[PDB]
Amino acid sequence: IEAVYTDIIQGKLDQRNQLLEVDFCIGRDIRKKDINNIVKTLHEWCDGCEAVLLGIEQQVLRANQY
Amino acid sequence: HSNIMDDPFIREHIEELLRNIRTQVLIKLIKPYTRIHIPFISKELNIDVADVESL
Amino acid sequence: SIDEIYKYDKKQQQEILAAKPWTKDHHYFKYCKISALALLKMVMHARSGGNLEVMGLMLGKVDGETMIIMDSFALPVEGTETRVNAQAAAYEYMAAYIENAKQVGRLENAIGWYHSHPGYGCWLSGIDVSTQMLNQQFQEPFVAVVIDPTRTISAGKVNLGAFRTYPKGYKPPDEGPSEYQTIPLNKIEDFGVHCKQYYALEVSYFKSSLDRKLLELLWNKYWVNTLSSSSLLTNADYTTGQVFDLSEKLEQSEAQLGRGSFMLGLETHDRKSEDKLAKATRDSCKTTIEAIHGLMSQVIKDKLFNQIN
Amino acid sequence: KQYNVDYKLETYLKIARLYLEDDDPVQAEAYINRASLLQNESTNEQLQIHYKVCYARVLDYRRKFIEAAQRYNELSYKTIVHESERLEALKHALHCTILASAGQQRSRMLATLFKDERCQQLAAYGILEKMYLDRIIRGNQLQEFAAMLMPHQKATTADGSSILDRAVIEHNLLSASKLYNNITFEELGALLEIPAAKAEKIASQMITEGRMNGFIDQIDGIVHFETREALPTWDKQIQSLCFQVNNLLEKISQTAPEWTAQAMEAQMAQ
Ligand SMILES: [Zn+2]
Repeated sequence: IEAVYTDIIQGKLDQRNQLLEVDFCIGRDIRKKDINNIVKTLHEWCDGCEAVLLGIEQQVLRANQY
Repeated sequence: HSNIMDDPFIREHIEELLRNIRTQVLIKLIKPYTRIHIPFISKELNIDVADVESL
Repeated sequence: SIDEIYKYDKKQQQEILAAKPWTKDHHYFKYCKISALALLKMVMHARSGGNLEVMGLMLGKVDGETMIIMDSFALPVEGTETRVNAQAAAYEYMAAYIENAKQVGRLENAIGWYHSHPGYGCWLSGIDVSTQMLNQQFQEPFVAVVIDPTRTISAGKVNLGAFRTYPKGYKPPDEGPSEYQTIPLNKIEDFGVHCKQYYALEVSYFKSSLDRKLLELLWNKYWVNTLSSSSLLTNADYTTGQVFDLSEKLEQSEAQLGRGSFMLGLETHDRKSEDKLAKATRDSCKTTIEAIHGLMSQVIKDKLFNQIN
Repeated sequence: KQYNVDYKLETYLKIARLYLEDDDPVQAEAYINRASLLQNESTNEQLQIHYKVCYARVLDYRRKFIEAAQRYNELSYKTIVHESERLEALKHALHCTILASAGQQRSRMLATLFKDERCQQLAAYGILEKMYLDRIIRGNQLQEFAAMLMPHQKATTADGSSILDRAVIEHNLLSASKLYNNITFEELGALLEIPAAKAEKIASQMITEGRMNGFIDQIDGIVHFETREALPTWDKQIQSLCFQVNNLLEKISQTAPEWTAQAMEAQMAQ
């Protein structure tokens, strides 16, 4: 509760299930080695977006054929 | 009681009045939530458990 | 050719107006094609300031059994029609607009009139029936379009009802759409009295250029955010009402079909009962495809955002 | 004698003010009633301001801390009232809002009071900042507020476990509803530093009044404060994610205009 009230993390607590549901949280520092992971994560997101874009185009072509 | 149930008619109707007020208090108590034990209601109403079950 | 409908052939229109095929059949005109421009302008006029009872003229042409509306415009109404009819300085304005259009290009003449019904449904009242009957006397054809600005919010979409009257004394041979509409207590009386004195045209929108333009603009500025949950259809009042209305329509169809089996040789019943079955099926199909499109946008986005990588 | 409305208004106002320090509500309530009855007849603006101040004082005194806060806030944005008197009225509004029953109306009043800079001037500025910005309340802020209120508690004392502590528990349960999806009796009581029976009773009272949403199960001892199914939680998270994307993109463009030039060069090259 101290961390949440200082506007660090936003979320909800489930005591019956003993779970901490965090809707939003701040990030950490990135200077030396996490950049490669970020680039890999960004590349995966870019590839995934392109795959969905190609998939939408294929469905549009299929709809035109129908 | 010397001026509340002293009248035989009010003496007859006091049971119904108590039943009605207990019903109202019970309904008000059980409105906000669900799945409540009976002995707690009996202690809150200051009556027997069987009366709570009947009500 | 998407833009073929925009070509105006004056001689062809004169030929059709000289032929007058509508005199040979009172059900001659069956379809009403409305431009995206005219739809938008009429809905925008109808909405005006919340729920205002307004009216205007429609410019367009005829093509076989189809009436085509290309444009629309309004008339001056000093003191909210303080005189008879919503016209006041109408003739002058109309003529000026016509000549101005003929110069700048618009060569389409009067094809009908439109007016709004704020929150009472798309139908023709006794006044509107008499108006469209007089509009069938002068200006031979003419069509009465009715809009609902308040039902564009309530129902969510709402169609622009297009109607044509029957001549005095003439009976619809069997025409019975059995279409249910919610009409206020102070309006349902008049509605039921003059409902059979006219018929509804099939309203359709040619996929032109004006329509897709608006679709792009909205989904590129305001509806660019395709989140908003994914289903406002979840609120089960519009679908459930359509589902319940569909149930009632087919239940009445079965009741008529069951009674129609004892009568051998009633051709009118057959056509009308099958017409009801067809209309009810389309309403279910349109509702079905709307929900399917709702989940399709849901699935693609939800799958992407959650577990893309 | 047919006394003019101003004289009757002044007399009833004086009686009402006298009764506030003699501590006798019944008759002063009736006198405020009659002063309001003849109030919409008078003319003097300063007399009307004095009447409104006295009426807000009466509302603060009886139990109407929320209505007193509303009246004091309405009177705070005035001109003829002395700046010192305006600040005092705003301080009374703030203290009433803090002491008010913690609900939607109190939340709206707290949000409204988080705008005045003379609110920031006051010593309770931090207090309502904590209230509105959402936090849990300990027992150390009690002393200063209690001292400020009326060298004890506002209105005429409290003795209802202190109205200060009633409001503290109410706002603590509100903050719990903000975070805790559900909570057990013992842990909730430990959080509120009260016995579990007191915690469950106060939670049930808040739910009955509509100031805290949820339901209580007595078998397992678990009070399910809030459960937003699965769609509203997911939609807000995506919306927050997209908003943070937009905030980032604006920050790079503003703080690093060279990136915007680089972005234009990159998009033109490809
Ligand atoms: Zn009408």
